[PDB]
Order: sequence, then C-alpha cells, then structure tokens
Amino acid sequence: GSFTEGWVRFSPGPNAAAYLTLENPGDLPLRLVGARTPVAERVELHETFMREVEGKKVMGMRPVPFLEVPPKGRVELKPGGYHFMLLGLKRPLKAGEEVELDLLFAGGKVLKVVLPVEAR
Repeated sequence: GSFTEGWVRFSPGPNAAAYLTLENPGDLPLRLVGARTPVAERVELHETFMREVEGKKVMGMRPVPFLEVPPKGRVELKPGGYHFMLLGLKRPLKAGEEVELDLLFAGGKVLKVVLPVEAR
C-alpha cells in the first residue's frame, strides 16, 4: 500500500495463493485477466465477497472474469478481497525464495514481476 508490493503464500499442495498492489501509469485503462507462475499449473483471479442468504451476511471466495484499473489509478489484491487462487503446484516450495510471475492483461499485454514466498 505505497508502491508495487506483493507476495505468494505457499502450501504442500494441491493449492495455494498470490497477492499484490497494482497500478497504471498510462492514459488508457488496464484490465487484469489473470497471472502465470512456475510454482502452479492452474492459476485464476478470484474475489472475496460479502453476500446475504438467510438475510444474514455470509462471506467467501470465487473466480471473477477479470479485474481492472483506470488510467493513473491503483488497486490492491487484498486477502479480504481480490487475489489469485493456485492449483496443481508444479514445484515443491521452500520458504524465503521468490515467485517469478507474469500478470496477464486484456489483449497483447503481460507484465512480469517477482515476489517473495511466504510460508503459511
């Protein structure tokens, strides 16, 4: 919550999670449609919601078709909110290394980042 700040939360498998602060320096908007990583096979952008059922508020996660960001704008993939779900962990994971990550955007854009391995 100041610059491009993110991390990947590991597991022994079959699934895991990844997060970041994300922002647009351009004069047209960004639309973030996924990511891509060496530590997982399946990877998906999800939300976390509040939603009513019995009139009472219930909370949980689900995939979204995308996220997006206005020009000169910013968002954060907060764990109580938007994030990546990971499935089929194609590497075993050891704490205190990094995950190379390709953030996927609508059309011919992908933006490469590198972010640390949290164990949790």
